[PDB]
Amino acid sequence: APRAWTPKPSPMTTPWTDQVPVDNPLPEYPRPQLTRPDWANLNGIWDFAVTSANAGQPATFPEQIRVPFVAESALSGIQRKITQNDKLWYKRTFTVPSNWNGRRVQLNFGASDWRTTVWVNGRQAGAVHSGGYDAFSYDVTDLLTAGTNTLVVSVWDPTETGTQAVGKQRIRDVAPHPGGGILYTAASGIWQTVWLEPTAAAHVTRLDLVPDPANSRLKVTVRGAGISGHQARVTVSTGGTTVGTATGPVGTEFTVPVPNPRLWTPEDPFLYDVRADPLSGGTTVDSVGSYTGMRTIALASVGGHQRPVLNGKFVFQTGTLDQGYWPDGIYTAPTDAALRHDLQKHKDLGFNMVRKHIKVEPQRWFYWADRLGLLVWQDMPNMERTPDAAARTQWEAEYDRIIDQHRSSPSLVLWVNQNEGWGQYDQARLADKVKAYDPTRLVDNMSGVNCCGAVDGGNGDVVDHHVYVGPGTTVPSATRAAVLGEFGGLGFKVAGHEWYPGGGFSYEDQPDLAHLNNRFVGLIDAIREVRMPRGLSASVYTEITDVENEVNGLLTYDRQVVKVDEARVRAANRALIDASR
Ligand SMILES: OC[C@@H](O)[C@@H]1NC[C@H](O)[C@H]1O
Ligand SMILES: [Mg+2]
Repeated sequence: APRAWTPKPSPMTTPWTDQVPVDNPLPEYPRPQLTRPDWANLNGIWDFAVTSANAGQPATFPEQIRVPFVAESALSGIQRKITQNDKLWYKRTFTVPSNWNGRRVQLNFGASDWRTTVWVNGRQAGAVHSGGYDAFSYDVTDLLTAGTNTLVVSVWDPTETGTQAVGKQRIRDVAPHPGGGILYTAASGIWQTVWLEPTAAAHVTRLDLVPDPANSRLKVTVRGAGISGHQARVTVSTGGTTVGTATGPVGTEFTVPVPNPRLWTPEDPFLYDVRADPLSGGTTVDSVGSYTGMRTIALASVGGHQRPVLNGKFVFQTGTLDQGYWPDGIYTAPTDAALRHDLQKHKDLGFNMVRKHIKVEPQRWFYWADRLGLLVWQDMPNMERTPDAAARTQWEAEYDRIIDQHRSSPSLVLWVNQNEGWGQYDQARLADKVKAYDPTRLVDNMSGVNCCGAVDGGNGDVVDHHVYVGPGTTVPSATRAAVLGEFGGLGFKVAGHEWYPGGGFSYEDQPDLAHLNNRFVGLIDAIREVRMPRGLSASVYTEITDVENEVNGLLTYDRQVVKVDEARVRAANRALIDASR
């Protein structure tokens, strides 16, 4: 028997640290934009081991871990530093619901950092998966028994010693300490829900729902496994009202009417239900639920300046930098309420945008931005240094998968390919590649071309400066809108709510909360009165929460304290948005 699972005191307590279930944490459906009623959540207490990197499966698993929290986190019950010379081993038993008899069974991982190998009942389930930010799945039907099944997963993660996408993760001793700067605790292992679902053999794996409200229609591509010879019926509805339906070919775009569309905006994030049914004749072979928000994003020349236009109209995108870090969970928010809290706070403070910083969150995060009405800018997580040929192939493969996994999100409107030159290469080529791969989103070739040795490819849709404290003097070009991809960074150490007392740093330390509030609102007023009329179209305020010793959140790292006067910040942001309109 392994050492029984043991909770670990968290470095800071969030409102939800003590709210995490033991046996079924993160219970919510993990893929809310492609749904079926039948599923089973495999989160909870697994047996666990740490071996050397090249070890095979251990004969004994001596410990237990709480999936899906990384080994570095307190919530995992392990809370240990994991190096490139280590490998994580997970094992649990599971039963298949008997009502799934006669269906295929898919085993789904939302994410696992970095290189994951999976065995079901001793048999490798499929190819090793490399990449810490993209979901992956195996068809495990043929490997199952009617009895107790065993699932074993190995996960190797070299963090920054590897050539792979890592973002802010660095190999760090886990106990709070000073002097880590803007890089934080690493995240190794399974960090998003693991689950099972039954499917017909021929089944939908992906929906690409592309709003075309100007043409009162939804562009749909139904994709999947074994269905390429079929038609598909796609229906758009709201409540009990059918809005439109069409039958078209699987794997090729076709349109479904959406007459008199109600548009998705941050102010009114209206969502329509969507159902997709691959058909043989009139026989439904599979059926998935989904949704869409009817919105477009593009560039246009407005009042003499290139501007990003939402549904054909310019609105200023006033956002925060959001790094997705948790003191208790590291990469994984302790509960769904915790995950969405950070986005709710954006809304409370009058922001209409979020830049998710060199991290891709789970699908439920995109669902929350979709529902709450925030524009999303998505960074591709960077590599730690210049890639060699294999590293480039791998990074591009990851990015392709991340793009393909988010095509239907209304919130997502912009891709940030690279950040401040980190691991930079092929700046112009990657901008064109991403735009061609997802032309209904904006593309940012490089964030912070004004600084840091970052090379501007010269293309993509935006010229993106990082200016601290800011807001600087970025102006659009004839071809590109001007954005402030980072600014602000105002620090304040809140006693009782410091990850490491006295450890905090920022781009400008404030002596008290009155100073922080005045200085913050002065930045937003500057943008409203001077920079936006001169061509600035978006700004990203660093940052939504403190992270480790970077104490420039609007919120403390534990989410316990809102440092700013919410009514004042909301009023400044709303004034900016209103003025832009
Ligand atoms: O750590 C957050 C922010 O202050 C950092 N500014 C420079 C980098 O682009 C960002 O990571
Ligand atoms: Mg990692």
